[PDB]
Amino acid sequence: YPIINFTTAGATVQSYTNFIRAVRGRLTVLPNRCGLPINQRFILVELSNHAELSVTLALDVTNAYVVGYRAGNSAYFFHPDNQCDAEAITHLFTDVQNRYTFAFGGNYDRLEQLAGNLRENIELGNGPLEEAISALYYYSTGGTQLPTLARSFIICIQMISEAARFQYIEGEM
Repeated sequence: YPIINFTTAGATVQSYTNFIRAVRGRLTVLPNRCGLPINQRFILVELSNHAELSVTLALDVTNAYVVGYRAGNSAYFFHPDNQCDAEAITHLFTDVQNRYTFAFGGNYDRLEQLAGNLRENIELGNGPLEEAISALYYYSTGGTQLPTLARSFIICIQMISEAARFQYIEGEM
């Protein structure tokens, strides 16, 4: 799948905007989602920060949302909504050693609930994203608690998935 890169290190409004434009350009918003061959159903977004840590998010081209991610030798996936997506996600990060699928989904309502007290009005920005990237990475080694992971997913989704969707829709007036 096509890979799009972005780093928070030395990030500017211009680098962030070109990044979102690249994602928007690979989208094909549709009502349903089994209507596309698995070979062109996803877009990979590799994020890296100041500590040089890197994680790769898997975005669904039909809605722009995150279905899962990779951090080193481990991959995590939100609970799939149906069978197309279930078997579809088995085609992501096939060379990774460890694979795990959460019992919960990646929708805002679930994430907000999991974020519990930890986050009441999540702050967005280059700084929060920098920290979110580290949280997602360390989750694979036991240094990230669930509420923190949830908060981090929300930051990535709002700053990437949602930003791309918004621009796509405003594009078609």
